[PDB]
Amino acid sequence: YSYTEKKRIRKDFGKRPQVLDVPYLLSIQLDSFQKFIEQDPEGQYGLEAAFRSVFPIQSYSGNSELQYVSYRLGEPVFDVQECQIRGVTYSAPLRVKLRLVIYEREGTVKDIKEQEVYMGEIPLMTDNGTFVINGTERVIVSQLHRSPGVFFDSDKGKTHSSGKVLYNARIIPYRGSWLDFEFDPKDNLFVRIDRRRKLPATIILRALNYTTEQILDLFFEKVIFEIRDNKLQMELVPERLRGETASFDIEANGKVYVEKGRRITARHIRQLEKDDVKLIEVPVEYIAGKVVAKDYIDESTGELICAANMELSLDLLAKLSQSGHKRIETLFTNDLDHGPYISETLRVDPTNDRLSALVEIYRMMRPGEPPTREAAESLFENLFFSEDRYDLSAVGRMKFNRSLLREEIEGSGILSKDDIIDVMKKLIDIRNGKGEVDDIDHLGNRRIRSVGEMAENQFRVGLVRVERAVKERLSLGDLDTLMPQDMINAKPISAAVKEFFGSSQLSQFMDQNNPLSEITHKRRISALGPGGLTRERAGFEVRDVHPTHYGRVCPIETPEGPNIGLINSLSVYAQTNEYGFLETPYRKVTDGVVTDEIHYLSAIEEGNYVIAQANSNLDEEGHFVEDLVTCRSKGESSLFSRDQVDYMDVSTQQVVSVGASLIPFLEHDDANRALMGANMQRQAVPTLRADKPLVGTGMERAVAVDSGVTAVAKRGGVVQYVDASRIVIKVNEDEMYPGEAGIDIYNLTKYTRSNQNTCINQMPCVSLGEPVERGDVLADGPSTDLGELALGQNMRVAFMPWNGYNFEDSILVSERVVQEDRFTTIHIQELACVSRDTKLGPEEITADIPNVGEAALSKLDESGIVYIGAEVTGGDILVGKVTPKGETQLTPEEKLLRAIFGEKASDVKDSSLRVPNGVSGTVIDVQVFTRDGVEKDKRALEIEEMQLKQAKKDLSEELQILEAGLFSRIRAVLVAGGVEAEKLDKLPRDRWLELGLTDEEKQNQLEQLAEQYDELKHEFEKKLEAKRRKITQGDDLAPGVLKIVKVYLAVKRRIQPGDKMAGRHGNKGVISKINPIEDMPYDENGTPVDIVLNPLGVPSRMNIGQILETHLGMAAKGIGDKINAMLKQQQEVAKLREFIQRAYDLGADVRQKVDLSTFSDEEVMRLAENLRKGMPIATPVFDGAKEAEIKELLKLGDLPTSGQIRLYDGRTGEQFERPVTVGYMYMLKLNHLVDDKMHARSTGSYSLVTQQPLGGKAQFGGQRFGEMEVWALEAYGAAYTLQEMLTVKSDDVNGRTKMYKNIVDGNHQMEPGMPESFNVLLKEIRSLGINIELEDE
Amino acid sequence: TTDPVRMYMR
Amino acid sequence: VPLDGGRFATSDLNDLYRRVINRNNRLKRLLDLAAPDIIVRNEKRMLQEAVDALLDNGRRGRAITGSNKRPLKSLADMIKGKQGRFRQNLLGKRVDYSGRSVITVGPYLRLHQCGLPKKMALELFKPFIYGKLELRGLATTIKAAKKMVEREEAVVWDILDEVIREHPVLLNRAPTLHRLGIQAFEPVLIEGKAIQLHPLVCAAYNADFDGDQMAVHVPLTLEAQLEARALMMSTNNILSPANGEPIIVPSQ
Amino acid sequence: TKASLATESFISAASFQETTRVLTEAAVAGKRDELRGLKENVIVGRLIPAGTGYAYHQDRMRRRAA
Amino acid sequence: GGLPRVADLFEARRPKEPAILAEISGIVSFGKETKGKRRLVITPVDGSDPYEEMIPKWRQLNVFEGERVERGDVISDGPEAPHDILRLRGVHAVTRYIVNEVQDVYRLQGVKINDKHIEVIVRQ
Amino acid sequence: IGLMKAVDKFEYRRGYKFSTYATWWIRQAITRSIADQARTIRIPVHMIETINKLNRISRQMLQEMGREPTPEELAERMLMPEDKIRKVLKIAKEPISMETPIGDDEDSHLGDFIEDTTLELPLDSATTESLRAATHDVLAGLTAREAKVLRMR
Amino acid sequence: ETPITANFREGLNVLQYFISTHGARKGLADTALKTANSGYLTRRLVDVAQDLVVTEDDCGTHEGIMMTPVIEGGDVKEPLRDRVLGRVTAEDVLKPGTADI
Ligand SMILES: [Mg+2]
Repeated sequence: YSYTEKKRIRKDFGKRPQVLDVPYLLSIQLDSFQKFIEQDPEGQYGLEAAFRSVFPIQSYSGNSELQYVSYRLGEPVFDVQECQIRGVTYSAPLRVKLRLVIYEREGTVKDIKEQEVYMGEIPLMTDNGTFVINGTERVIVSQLHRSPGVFFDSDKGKTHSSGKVLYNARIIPYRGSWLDFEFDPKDNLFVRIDRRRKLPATIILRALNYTTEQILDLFFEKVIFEIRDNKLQMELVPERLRGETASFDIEANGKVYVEKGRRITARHIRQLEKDDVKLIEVPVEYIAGKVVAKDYIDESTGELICAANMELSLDLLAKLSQSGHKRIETLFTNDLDHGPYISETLRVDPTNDRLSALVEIYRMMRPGEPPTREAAESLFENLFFSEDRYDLSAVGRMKFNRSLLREEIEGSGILSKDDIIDVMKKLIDIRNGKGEVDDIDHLGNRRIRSVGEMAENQFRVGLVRVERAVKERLSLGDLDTLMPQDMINAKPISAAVKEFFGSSQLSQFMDQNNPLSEITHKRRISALGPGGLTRERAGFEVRDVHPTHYGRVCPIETPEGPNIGLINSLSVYAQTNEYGFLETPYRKVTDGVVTDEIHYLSAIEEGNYVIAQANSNLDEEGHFVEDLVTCRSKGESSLFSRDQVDYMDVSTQQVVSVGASLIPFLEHDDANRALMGANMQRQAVPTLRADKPLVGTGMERAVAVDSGVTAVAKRGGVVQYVDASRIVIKVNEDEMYPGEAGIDIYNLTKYTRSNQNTCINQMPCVSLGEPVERGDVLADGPSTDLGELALGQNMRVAFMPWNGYNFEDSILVSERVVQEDRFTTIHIQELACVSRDTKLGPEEITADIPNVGEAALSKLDESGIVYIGAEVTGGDILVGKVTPKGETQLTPEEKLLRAIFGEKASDVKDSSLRVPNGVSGTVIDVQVFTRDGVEKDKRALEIEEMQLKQAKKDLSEELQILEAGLFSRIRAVLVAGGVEAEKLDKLPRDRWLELGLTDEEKQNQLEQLAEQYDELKHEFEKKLEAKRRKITQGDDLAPGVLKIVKVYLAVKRRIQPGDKMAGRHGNKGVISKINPIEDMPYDENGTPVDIVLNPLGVPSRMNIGQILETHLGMAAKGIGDKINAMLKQQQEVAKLREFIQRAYDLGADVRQKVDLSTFSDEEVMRLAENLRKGMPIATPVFDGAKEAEIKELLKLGDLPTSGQIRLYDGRTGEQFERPVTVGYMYMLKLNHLVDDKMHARSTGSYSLVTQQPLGGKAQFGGQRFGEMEVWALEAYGAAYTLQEMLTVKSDDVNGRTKMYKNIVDGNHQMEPGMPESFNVLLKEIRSLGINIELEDE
Repeated sequence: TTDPVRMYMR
Repeated sequence: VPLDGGRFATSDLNDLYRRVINRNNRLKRLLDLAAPDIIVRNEKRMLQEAVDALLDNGRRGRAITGSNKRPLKSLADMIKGKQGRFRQNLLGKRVDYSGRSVITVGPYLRLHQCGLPKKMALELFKPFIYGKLELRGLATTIKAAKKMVEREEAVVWDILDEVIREHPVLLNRAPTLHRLGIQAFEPVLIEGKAIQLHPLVCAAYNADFDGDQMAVHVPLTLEAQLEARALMMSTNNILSPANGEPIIVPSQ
Repeated sequence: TKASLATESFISAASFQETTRVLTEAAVAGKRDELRGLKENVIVGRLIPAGTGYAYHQDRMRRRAA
Repeated sequence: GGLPRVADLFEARRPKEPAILAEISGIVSFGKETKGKRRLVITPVDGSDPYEEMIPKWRQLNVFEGERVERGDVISDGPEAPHDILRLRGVHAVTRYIVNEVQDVYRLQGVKINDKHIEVIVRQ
Repeated sequence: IGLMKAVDKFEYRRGYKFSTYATWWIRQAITRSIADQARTIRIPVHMIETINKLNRISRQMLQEMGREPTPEELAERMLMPEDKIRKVLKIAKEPISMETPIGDDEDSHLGDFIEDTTLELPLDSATTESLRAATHDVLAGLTAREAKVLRMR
Repeated sequence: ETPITANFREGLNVLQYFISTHGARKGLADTALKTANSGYLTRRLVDVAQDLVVTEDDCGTHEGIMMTPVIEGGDVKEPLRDRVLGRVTAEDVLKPGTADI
């Protein structure tokens, strides 16, 4: 076992030793972006592939091209933290060298210029796989879209309501025009450019310079029909007659083979093999129904006897025979095997020449515009033949060639004559029966364009849009007078990149309220967005589960809203291939043993082999134990032999996602409820006491270390200094760099506002001076318990009704829970004030607010900015601001007051950033950003000074740590070879450098150290100065805002009735009311019960995972009972090991690795010290424990076998008859707190356009009363209710005021007027050419 | 075509 | 109208109107500038295009807006459709004196009463509270009553209990299929923030306690208070109108 | 859906049906709506002629047009 | 069946495979050969006899040739069109039809609604 | 329009081709026209020219400073003084269509969150109707002379 | 042709859960996407209904639809009593003997 385990172990279960380690789940993101920047010396994806594509941009025949040299990504302008502080995006500059060349006219002169010009910046992904578009950590969801290449669909059934089911093909490139090849119900072949009109497919061939003779000689087989001397013969092949009908008599070689009426059977076929028949004569009727390919003119008159693709008549027969023609070509027609398709189309086709084909296509594309040779030629060759306007993308070229049964997968990005003729051959082959039609939903036809590729594509758009000005200025400009920079601009290039990152249906905010949420989010693969489909654009089938999803996308994890089947999650071990498809790992089963090698089978790669099933007895020497094992080979699942085994599953938990994997006993929950629980799992909000899951799946570390929320150790060493701020780790001598020696000085984050207004914070987990290897969590963060994912809490559940307090799905929680603050989640709101210039002068942030009290301004400073730490509640002032407002002209009644009591009116209004009503917290951070020029106030200077001094403090701290950790090395060398010890430490450490050694390579070491040292001391300088210059630097504010004062509140909402809670199994509910401890039903020992669920909530929605999670948790806590007893009784170190050993055991056929070799006493001591609160237990997704194993775990923990006990009522005292299933469970506190849902309004603001109650301001807005509500009111006799609804409470500028002035007079009487929305409707109708009016009183 | 820009362009 | 940061927020109707005016002016300038026919006949068509796109945008060529690529909304577009006027304005509007919250159990409640959170009732009946306070000699004027309830003085809780007394309220479940989707109950002041609902009515409402939310509505006229007692009150709606079978039957 | 098309009140039709069409047609004909119904009333904000509104409409319509 | 079914029932949509009806009593008779579709004549008893129709031969028949068949008879198989049920039968027959059919889809699962309601829709 | 203007004031005698001359009036009658019909809030031509020049200077300096020039830098590169830059850029904003969909991509638009800060809330209208009566009673408590004098001043 | 052979208590294995996942998805989507369907139906119904109110005391027609029990195939589905309860007679209904009331 490692070092992070010796502090607390998790007992595993089941069998099937894990062969493949946990893959870094944040790979797909990091790797996709690790392909977009990593410079590539060829056309492979990346910025290089973009420049190489759009470049060189040569002028219009001026030969004054502009090549692409190379690119460089200079260091960013701001670091991640400062970037968030200021709000700007986190991107690196992108400078690109360009080379403008010209060839002036003897001649051959070559010129050139070179310089690297800046063209926009590109956003940089973080180590966690996220970007910062604007002060918000954002995730770029990977997209799943149709793969390029060829596609053969069916379009069967509905077609012309005949059942004659048609066929069609579709060449879908990666960037360009599509090519459709469909069949017409009369067996015709038609082509479609992109979606345009329909044209007889033959036309395209005539555009490729294919004469009619050749078109005929490209599909049908020529059958010789000669009339040598007489008696029309045939160079027939014995195979051609297979499955045909006879119409004549055969007398070949005197032998009479076939007669008229007896068709050619399978017998006659081989009968022609013994006699070796190659020539047979036919009457003047069998040829009367054939075609002729090559033209036949008379050798005397020049006239045309018969043309190409022309029928044959006995009359024209004599024409060609009298002219002297002997060799006649025919097309091997077959209404069953080889249809006449192409020929039947050539008749429907108007144009018979090349130029006319180009024309027809041109007028098809741009109608009404008279075509010309040049325009039509250019249009045609610029569709599927120009790299400038058409590219297949090696992915597309690969799938295209492979689908066409080719050999070399690597080819050009453009199509060729063969690329078209081959696809047509394949389509016709399917039209004959051989071949198949690809599945539109097969995972082998769905690429995954992740962030790194979409970034490149959107960047390429910004390059192509500037390609215009380059050709322009390079053709209609001048010579050397200009440089390769004067014709470029950063805004157009970086536009299409910015646009992508700032707003896109694929780029969103990181789902940061749960580490599991961050991990499972970046693993989502949406089918919507750019290039995808709309929710109402995709049918109800493309959302279903396909057998290829196995090991690639968890068939469970998905949203249950309108985006069902279009979102899904990437599987645990699933990985992306080199191209774009999804491949899952496997284990090769050689000879009948299962090796340890891995082979990632792609979607189509798997569809040909027969992999074994993850659940099968592989335990032994290693050979397949069972004889007939269940496997999947041809998409279908069935029993296969023991010798036909190709591969095997890596593990049972590879068909699920990271979220569905954490579900314990998932083999016991139905799919519906599993889906529900999986989705709700990523809603659990972190608590105050991050508590480990008593029953997990082991997969916690696989998510707590992946999410950057943790803090792992890079280099191994011993902790030099622990603190709640930083952790200095003294690196090990054998694990450090041979220069300056460094140390690992970590800096934890403290109480940052998450994207969901929650709290994120990291807390240490190791004390001073403790051995720490690499891979050990140096500190825990939100929802992290010493390395495990702490999603929820451990609640002692007991299934029993309780006076209907739980009635439907409501949850009944004890008072003890809400007392120990185990669900008291902390929140951090961020409310800022903005003093900006107005029409009557700039606003003021002074504490001199009019019409206020002295009790409020007592919590502000000399600048009216709330004191840090000072606790406040809703309605209190945090930033005193006043906006100027002149020219009031109050009513005379008020002027009389101003004259009576002498109360002059201020010329200023009030702005006053005041705490939102409903929440009360503590101020934990106050920031001030002042516009450049405008001198800072007092509090602004105080905050700038605190920034400065805190900066120097932290900087000098880091510096001293490194300086001492380096002077120690100086001493190490200054002694070895030059021993000085006493005298050495006598003089100051400054003289340590002036001293030297005798001739030896050790003198080099010194010279190295003194270098690094001084270099470090120089490094520090630029870091300080820089951070100083930014602090005093004029902050970047919006155009027209004086100052901005940010305030960060810290709410600590508790758990009260109305909050939602769910189990990680698909069982939701709402806390009805917190019931006291006394009334809480207890049991024998006297211990109360945390939560009391409803038993009736299991037997409907299968969701049996809670049932067994409770029993296993009861046992896992019963073992902790004994651990805690022996810890409290301080018996000895003997019983501890005696019990713990036998514990990590029992079961059947497990893998846990007995202890007692662990530092015996001292280490089994800390194990028990942290094992008091039950013993953690793992439960793999399908390799979890079973009933009998739990039954034994219970008997070990001095617990019953049935998992049920008796419960005593707290109030009455008698015991509830009929045993009650009790125990523990993992409860999730979803981010659905009622304190944020509840809202109410009586008289708020109103929309300007239509005088209706503003449905915004997020709780202060009025409720919506839709049509259905009006119908419900119409059902009853209620008429004044409906009226006052849509008259007084919404519209009627007078109705609201009159009703309000009446309600206070004790008079409940409405005065209905005219809904303002209706007058606005009258305006909008009358402003048209429509006159609407009203008539009599 | 329909759009009145075509009436002018031709 | 202007907005935050200085940016001005305008309507697309403006852009379209401005276009019509520009092109009409240009045409008149040509008609008095002695221009040929190839120019003036192009101007007339541009004018027709702009006018038609102003009345109904999407029947000729879908004239787009400025910096934004999205097509601007024309006059007729501000009337039809499920969104906008006549459907989202005149038949269904938002209303004052209302609210919403997560609903829970409440067995102790009678089939006619429902538990309403205290703070919700305060904010809701604010206009009643102010007047009833200034009447009983506890608040000098309306403004003073506002500060009295804003301070949460003890007396105002009893005042609220006096105003709630027999003052029915309306509860609504988010999808309103039948008429029973809106039913009137008698307020029962309660602590916390959750709305208590009577289990016997959960069937009619077709709601669970898994996080579902319901909306509250406070009647104003004496009529709307009577109709919520003799027409909409819970204990007056027992057997459904669709079928004579009672809609109030014991659950799990 | 075809019967909900034709209705004495044009406003109630243009409320849910194809407004742009309904109004054009009922405009060339100079059609005149007296509302006589539910949706029209809730549009202009009036006591619906049904139930509690039917009694008020009773007392009003009685002396109205008479 | 289901909700898309009751949608059609209310929309009075014409069925895919309609079934011709009789307009008067009397012996039915054939007529002109197969031209495009086919013919069929109506032979009333006492009153005027101008009624006839064209029924395609590609659509099998069910009515008896030399047999009296009153108006609204099953001249063929397949579903029925409500428009044709109003003309040859009357105002009560069609409502009795729509209610009986729409009630079946609801009768399948646990739904009960008095015929009165559906009658109001039929009347509208 | 500028084409016609360049035609009427052209002499074929000078020899210079017509394509050179007509272009001046055409391109100017397009540029100035843009300056007059572009912004919903019309701006005098001069300001358009000056703003476009400021933009040009900020453009041709992106490659020099590395990212972008300083606020008080163009003050010298331009003929104009320093402090006028901030105002010229402050007024350079464009109106956002009220139909611009708000976040969440829902049908919710900007024109739905727009409040109305014109109508005074009813909580103050009640105070007005109360002060009216209070002042009336109080003034009716004084003498007659003082009463009319107060209701007059 | 490959039924499930394991129960929910014992626990499902990897292979068997896939077909359950399709069944679950069909149910989930078919019920979720059906919301707008039923809503649209009832919406058009209310738009065809609204103006219809109970005003006149008594029309004055003896017409009446002819109510008969559904009895079909094997057994009755809904007796005559239900489809006649609470309604109104059109013509005097008598005993099985004629000329009665
Ligand atoms: Mg629910």
